Amino acid sequence: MQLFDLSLEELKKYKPKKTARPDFSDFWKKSLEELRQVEAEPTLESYDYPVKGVKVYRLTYQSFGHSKIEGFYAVPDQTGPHPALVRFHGYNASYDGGIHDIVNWALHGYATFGMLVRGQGGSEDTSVTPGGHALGWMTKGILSKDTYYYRGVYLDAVRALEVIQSFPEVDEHRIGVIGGSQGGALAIAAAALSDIPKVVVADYPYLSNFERAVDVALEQPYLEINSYFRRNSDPKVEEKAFETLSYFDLINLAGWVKQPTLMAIGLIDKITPPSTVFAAYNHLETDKDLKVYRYFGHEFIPAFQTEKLSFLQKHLL
Amino acid sequence: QLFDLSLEELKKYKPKKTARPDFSDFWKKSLEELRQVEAEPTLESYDYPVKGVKVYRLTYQSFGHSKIEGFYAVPDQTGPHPALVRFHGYNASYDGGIHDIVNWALHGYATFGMLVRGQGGSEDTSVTPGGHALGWMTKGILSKDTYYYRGVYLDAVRALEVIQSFPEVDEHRIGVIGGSQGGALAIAAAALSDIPKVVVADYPYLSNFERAVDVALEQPYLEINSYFRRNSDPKVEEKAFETLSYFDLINLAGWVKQPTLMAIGLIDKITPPSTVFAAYNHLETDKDLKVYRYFGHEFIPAFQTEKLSFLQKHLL
Amino acid sequence: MQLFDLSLEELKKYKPKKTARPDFSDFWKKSLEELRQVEAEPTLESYDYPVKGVKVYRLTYQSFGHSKIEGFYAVPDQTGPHPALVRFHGYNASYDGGIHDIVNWALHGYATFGMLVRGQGGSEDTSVTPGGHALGWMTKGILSKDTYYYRGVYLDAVRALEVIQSFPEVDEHRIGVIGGSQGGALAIAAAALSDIPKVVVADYPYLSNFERAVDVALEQPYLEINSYFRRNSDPKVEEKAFETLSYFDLINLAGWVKQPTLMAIGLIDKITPPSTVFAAYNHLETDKDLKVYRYFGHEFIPAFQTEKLSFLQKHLL
Amino acid sequence: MQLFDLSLEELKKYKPKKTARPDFSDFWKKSLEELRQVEAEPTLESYDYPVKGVKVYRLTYQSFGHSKIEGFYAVPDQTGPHPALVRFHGYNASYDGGIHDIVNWALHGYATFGMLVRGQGGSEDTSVTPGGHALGWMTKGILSKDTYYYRGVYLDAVRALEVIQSFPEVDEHRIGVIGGSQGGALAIAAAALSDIPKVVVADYPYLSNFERAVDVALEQPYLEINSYFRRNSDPKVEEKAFETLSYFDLINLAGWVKQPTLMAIGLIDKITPPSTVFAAYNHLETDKDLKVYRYFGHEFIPAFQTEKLSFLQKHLLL
Amino acid sequence: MQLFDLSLEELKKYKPKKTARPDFSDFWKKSLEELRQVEAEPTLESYDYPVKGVKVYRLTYQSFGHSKIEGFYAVPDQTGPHPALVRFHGYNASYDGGIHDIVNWALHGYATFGMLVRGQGGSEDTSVTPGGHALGWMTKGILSKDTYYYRGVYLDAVRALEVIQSFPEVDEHRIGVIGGSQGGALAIAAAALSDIPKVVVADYPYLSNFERAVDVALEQPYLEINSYFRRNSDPKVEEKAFETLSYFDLINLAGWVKQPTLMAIGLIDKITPPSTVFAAYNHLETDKDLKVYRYFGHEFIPAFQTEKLSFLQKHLLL
Amino acid sequence: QLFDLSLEELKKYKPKKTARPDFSDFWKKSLEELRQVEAEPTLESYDYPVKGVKVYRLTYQSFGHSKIEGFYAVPDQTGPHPALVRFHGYNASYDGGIHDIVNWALHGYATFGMLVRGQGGSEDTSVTPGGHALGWMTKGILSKDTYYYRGVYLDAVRALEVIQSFPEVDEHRIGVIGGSQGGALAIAAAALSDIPKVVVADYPYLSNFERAVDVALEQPYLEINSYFRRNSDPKVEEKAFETLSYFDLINLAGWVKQPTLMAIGLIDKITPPSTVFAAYNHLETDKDLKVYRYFGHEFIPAFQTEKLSFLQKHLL
Ligand SMILES: O[C@@H]1[C@@H](O)[C@H](O)OC[C@H]1O
Ligand SMILES: O[C@@H]1[C@@H](O)[C@H](O)OC[C@H]1O
Ligand SMILES: O[C@@H]1[C@@H](O)[C@H](O)OC[C@H]1O
Ligand SMILES: [Cl-]
Ligand SMILES: [Cl-]
Ligand SMILES: [Cl-]
Ligand SMILES: [Cl-]
Ligand SMILES: [Cl-]
Ligand SMILES: [Cl-]
Ligand SMILES: [Cl-]
Ligand SMILES: [Cl-]
Ligand SMILES: [Cl-]
Repeated sequence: MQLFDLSLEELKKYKPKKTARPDFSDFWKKSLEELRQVEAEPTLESYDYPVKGVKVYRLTYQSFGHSKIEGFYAVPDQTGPHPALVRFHGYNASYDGGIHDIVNWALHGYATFGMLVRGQGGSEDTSVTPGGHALGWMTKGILSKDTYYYRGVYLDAVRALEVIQSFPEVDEHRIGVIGGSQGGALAIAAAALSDIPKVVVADYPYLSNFERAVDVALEQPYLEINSYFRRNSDPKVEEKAFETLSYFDLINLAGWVKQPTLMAIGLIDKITPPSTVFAAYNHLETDKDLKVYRYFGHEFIPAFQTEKLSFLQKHLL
Repeated sequence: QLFDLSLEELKKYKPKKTARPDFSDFWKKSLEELRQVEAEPTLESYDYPVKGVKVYRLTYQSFGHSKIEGFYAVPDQTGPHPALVRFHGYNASYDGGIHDIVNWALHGYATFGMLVRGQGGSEDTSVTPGGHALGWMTKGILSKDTYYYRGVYLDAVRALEVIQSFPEVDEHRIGVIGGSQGGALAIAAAALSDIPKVVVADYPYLSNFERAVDVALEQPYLEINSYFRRNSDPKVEEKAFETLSYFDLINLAGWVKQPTLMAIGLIDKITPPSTVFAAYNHLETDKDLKVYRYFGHEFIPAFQTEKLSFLQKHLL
Repeated sequence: MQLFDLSLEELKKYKPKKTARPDFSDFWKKSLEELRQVEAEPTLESYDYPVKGVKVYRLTYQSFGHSKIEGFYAVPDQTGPHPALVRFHGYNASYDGGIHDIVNWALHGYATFGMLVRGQGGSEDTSVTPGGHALGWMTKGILSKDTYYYRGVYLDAVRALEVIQSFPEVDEHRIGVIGGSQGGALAIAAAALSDIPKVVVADYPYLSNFERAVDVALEQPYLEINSYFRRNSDPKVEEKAFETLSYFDLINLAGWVKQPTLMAIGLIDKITPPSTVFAAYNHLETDKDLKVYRYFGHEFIPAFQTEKLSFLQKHLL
Repeated sequence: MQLFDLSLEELKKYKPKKTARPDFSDFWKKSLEELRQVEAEPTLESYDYPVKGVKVYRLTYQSFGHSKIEGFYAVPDQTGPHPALVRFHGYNASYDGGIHDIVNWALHGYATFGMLVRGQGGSEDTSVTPGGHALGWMTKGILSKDTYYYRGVYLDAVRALEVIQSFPEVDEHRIGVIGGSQGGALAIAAAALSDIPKVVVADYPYLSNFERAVDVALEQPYLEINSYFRRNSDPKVEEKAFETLSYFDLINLAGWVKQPTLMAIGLIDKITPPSTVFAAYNHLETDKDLKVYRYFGHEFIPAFQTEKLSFLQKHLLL
Repeated sequence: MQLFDLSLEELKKYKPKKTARPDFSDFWKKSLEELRQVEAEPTLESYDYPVKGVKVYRLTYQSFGHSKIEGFYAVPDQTGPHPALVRFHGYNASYDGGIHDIVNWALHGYATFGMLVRGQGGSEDTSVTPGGHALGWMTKGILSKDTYYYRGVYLDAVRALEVIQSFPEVDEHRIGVIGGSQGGALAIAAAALSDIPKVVVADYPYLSNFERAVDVALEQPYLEINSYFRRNSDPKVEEKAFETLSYFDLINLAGWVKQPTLMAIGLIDKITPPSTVFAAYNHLETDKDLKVYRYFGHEFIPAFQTEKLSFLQKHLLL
Repeated sequence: QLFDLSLEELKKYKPKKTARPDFSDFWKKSLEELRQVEAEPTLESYDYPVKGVKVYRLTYQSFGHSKIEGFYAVPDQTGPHPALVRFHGYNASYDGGIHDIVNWALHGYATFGMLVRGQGGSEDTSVTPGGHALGWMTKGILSKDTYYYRGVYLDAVRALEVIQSFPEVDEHRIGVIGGSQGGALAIAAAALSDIPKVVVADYPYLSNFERAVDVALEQPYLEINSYFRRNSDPKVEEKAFETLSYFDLINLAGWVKQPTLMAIGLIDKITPPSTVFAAYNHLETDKDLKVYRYFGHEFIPAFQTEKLSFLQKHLL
């Protein structure tokens, strides 16, 4: 592929005005309160996996809307407490719960839980579908911040941290949140809504600068929003949709992140355009660093893996 | 270009039903749960730049207490009028297909375009049991009780019950029509309800799943393939296909007693000819399948005439 | 896909200098005169169609070059006079004469005639092919305004209006011309050459700002011109071709339109680039309005249908 | 691209039943007669070209429907008579009259004329457009053999041979017709309608076995027919169309070819499917040979150029 | 994608006749002898990597043609001997030496060496380029088994095993060879030429049933061969090329494998078509098993990773 | 379609040279290593169905003792004849481009189509130091001494030395021509040898690398991008570009003193207009760049006339 978004020089300076409504923090305050009203009631069931030195489990817990969230949980097979990681998977990109990577994270020394995102890689989503929406999760319940798909997801992410930190074999002071694109977005959103995480690693975070994303993205899933408007021409629906999205946009959440953060971005990424990622990064006011990779897009970036491992090792291991 | 079975083979393609022993029992129970939900329909007039037709926004309660909607256009003249319940295609509803609904009314039919749950409109209260591929095709696929289309099919039946209750509607002249997903709902509705008089289905979807996933070259059948890629458990595949059989047209076709008109393009890559012939060949009723060599999953002009002529003859 | 032409802000101000030669109106004056010399001699043959309340016919008439033009003609089955519509189809986009849409227009209350464009959806084209040209109609007889394909077409469009208005069941004071792409172009061209039309509706009009179109378009049929030049490298051939096209370019004809006009444009339209459509719109000095649709391209735009029906209803019904 | 049509074993045996109507030869007899009624009145205008040893001209002549046909004509700059070639270009594939190739053919020793196909690479087409048709020339006037686009084209091809052979610097007994795709079809059609040509070279000939082509081709321009039917659903239109096409189908003309013929075909050709080309070849009853190239499609095949040059050299230059 | 090759029923029975020439084993006997003549002279240089419990090194050694082969070598940071793995990467698919995966393999308890294939993911290739060839490595030196690209590669693979087993911290009786596509092919080839490996894991092995692959494959890199023939039309070149390829074709090497073998194949794999993989599998006469995945292609198959980890654990780790 | 800098900008695009301080020293040493290899050319007649031309297989020894080949066609008449050394495009040589070589001879030019190492033919003895992206673009890219094109450029020069030594060849009327990669070799040959009288380069490749990798939308420039994806080490990228500068046309152009004719299509995605104008704008010699708005990386008929006319004027 090739360069397409703003020049690197412009990207570094790209910092769009926040779109957060006056009731932004109030919405998250209320949302967190509804989550708190749901007892976690976590369950742990051992799971066989052909690995030595790691114990794998299937973890489930109750979250927003009384939804049962799941994911594999791998723990180093040695005395703890262990530093932990809550890993979030990409949009519709979870295969068999990403169990093999979860196990490898545990082999690296981290008690790791790969929270499966509602209705995607796993987990239950009790939230009702208010009405029509484009193919996908991007616009489900988009006409209201209370019904929006990611409201439950973000909360599940926070609840995931609360459950993990409660584990006695987990060192609550050494918990990191990581993920790619959608996963990176959940990581950042979790760090913004909970102070449990110590550090944050986000690979080309998704759900960022929506109003620009729909005009710059050249591939799914941002375009699901575009597809949604094509099916609902009502001008008010568009205003409303973007109004809803602002409550979940990383450029509005970034400011709450106080944890050391490591981000990555490929300049030829057509799914999460550089501009939208730099936008999130430029709204972060915390110990941070953005690794830029000229020749990579929305994919695994080997050089960034080293960075990631090194960063987590330094702050947690 | 041509790709599925030859036309000669297609005419003879009739795969063994995959219906489980509790097939009709499942639908009997499902219809019963629907019956337990009062329709409580509502009608709100809706402005539209047309003369001779009155448009409304119709809503009603269905399975799972979901609120189903759709525009309802009625010829602006004394009834009773023959009616049509039109079903839209998969993720293919734009602005409720209001313009086509209105035109159907201009053709003389009191028409209701039922919006399919979470797609073109309507509420879907059914919970998402677990992970599934991007789309609706695999939502709740691990159980016939939780499967996406269970609610949809019931909404379709309820739509007919609501429409026929209207005094301006001639209950004896109600037809069900639709394209692909819409065609599948039409056929499924006729199989579960005797309210419809005739059925028109354009290259019906949700048919012969086990073959569709091996022949289709485009979405949305492949959503199932994507689902299995994400859940390699062999039991998950057995289960999924077990679930799908309760909604597969080749198992429902047999219950259709209404005159039925179908269409199929031989280069259709979304609803492969074989899967459509399969549904057609399982129908034991007054039927006819219009084959169009040079068309695919799209509007077929020649079939519109056929369609208008068929509906006119049985309803107008 | 995604945005690609000039920004919306720029589009609103895009008004390229007319390319009309000094003999512009003289060419059309002469052309109209040659048309006038051909007796219409229209014929009406009833045609069976499964519809109630509408009578369909096959209408044919003689036009420029003694070509026999055809098209279905649907009339509300009630006492007239009826408001009428001359509908023009898109480039190579006529299927079975667009009869189903013609009938629906009649059901909406309009005596409608879908003029089939020469050699495309129907009708005879007696104009000779002077020499080589690219695959398609875009460059047929392009080396001279007298031989150019659209000369006959535009005249057929005018003649269509003359024939329809002559019908006793047609209210000559309530005739509108409509069409999409090529059809929108014929609509606008007909209103510029004839004062018979009362109103004009054009969906992303084609044949506009050719010199820019060949540099911005990303799909057919504008690129047929590009293909033509690839096959005739002679620099003079290119000057000549554009010289010819200027006599049919909407930016040069728009100024003659005095009828209320309604236009539409999708910002991601790659066939008739937004710039070329805004160009035509910005050259119109009449009661006008351009509906912009951010998320649509060269296709049916539901929201615009309402606009269209509402516009025609207000001016004709 | 990859293999897709019938297996090579099947292709060699593929010989579809002729689709020629009972008035087939009568149609061509009448058609040739109408051509004969139009005086050629050829004209020759010298044309400058940066080459040594060759004289280039612009050649024009009157043909069917009084259409003015053109094309460059290159002649070796030495005393004749010279062996000649009438080269036909591919569908919508003529750039600047293919002048550079015409000149090279002359450098190879052949007085060469690249007849430009009506409305495509050049030449005038006076034939009227009866009615609607798909984008392209494939379906123009397809509802009647008298109005069909290629009627004039085929006749132009024959007239081209008559004009060329009349030239004193041309050895009428050493004239070959060559072409690729559409050009190969015109070559074969010209040899079938005129005995002027001595030999024939056709690269993956087009306009062959229409009824199958529309079901096997995966690219233009055969699919123009498919597009046409999509726009005219009337079943009678399809019967008529194929009726018309049969009068121009190579499988029905091949049998009249008596000249030595050399053909080529790439097995991954998606424009002129192998089956449709083998069909034309298998209907030829004359000194013939079909060069098969497994790894090539609808494109220039180097190995076949050698074959071609060698074949022409043997039958004409030699 | 979608199904396209032979049906599963046919695939299970697909076993093409070997194409090995009469001097097959003689060629490999001589080739191994030339390798033996090159002293390994391995070198080990520690390499920093952000991991705990594993020591990483850059390993290099001399192989066929005195080429210096490299790759990262990760070892569990605990007392050995350790079971080992020689991992081979896919065609042009090595990024930064696949170091992250090498380390993870070591975390699973395996002393792992990711041999970088000549000129691809790393390593030196001293073999000269005899002449023209298609873009890529597939046809380099294809006109002779002595000059063919993979001759050196296969030998590097065998040498890799010899070097690893010589390490004192490596349990020579618990060495496994694994790889995907090209990597799977090297794994199988190494087991066929060396008895050092105990078990073999090959994910949809490449370099198998060449003569069919070039007719079934729909993506690179098999088609490089097709591209090569397009550029060298000489019929003898094709005979020669396939003659050369037979000495490296898995269907001819499979028979020498005596080690327990685990293979995988996606039925919609367009790079290494199912038929070509079943062909290699059906030529294996040893403790074997082929995991078939209906919905996967040429990619990472999660279900097969479990199979793989479980298989290696059973035969090596525990 | 248009995509690079505007034509107005292209005419002014002249990027700073990237030549290292040892630029000419590298080429001086390189030419010296070539000189140390005796040409030892061989000529073997080759049958070809043509009249008036004699074809031969020509081979000679070059840098690294590599045996370079190519067909050589000579007008079958008394010489001396003007000559042409034709270079083929990247991976674009089929059967040695023999048919074109013959046609060039028919136009009156003793022509030799040098086959580029390992591509259209010829032997490449240069070792592969290490890993590199699929293709020749990055082979030995970590050092100017090992880089693929070092041998190629020298083979080009050696080709001229061999041809001019032929008695039937008029050493004062030798032109070098080629497209893209071939155009680049032509220009590089004219820069390193004064044997060529004139130069014709069709949209020359290997030009302004640092921009090419950011503007190109097709192969083979992107091979470099692929290389960096496989070797993330930042130093590897600095080194690679350091290597490439020794072969970049923007750094060699200045040495060209021969009349030069270039062509460029404005929609060329393989050799972007900017990279070609870059090479052109670095030429300080009798020159001319033919711009073709509607063409890309392909045969441009109009330019063929230009080309034939230019060569005729300077050589015939
Ligand atoms: O369904 C998957 C199962 O088959 C695999 O064994 O372990 C991971 C699960 O997600
Ligand atoms: O070049 C790579 C380096 O950047 C990475 O850090 O380690 C692996 C190497 O291959
Ligand atoms: O190998 C080729 C040969 O077969 C052909 O005849 O002439 C050109 C050569 O390159
Ligand atoms: Cl909603
Ligand atoms: Cl990407
Ligand atoms: Cl489920
Ligand atoms: Cl013209
Ligand atoms: Cl016709
Ligand atoms: Cl070789
Ligand atoms: Cl694949
Ligand atoms: Cl290197
Ligand atoms: Cl290009």
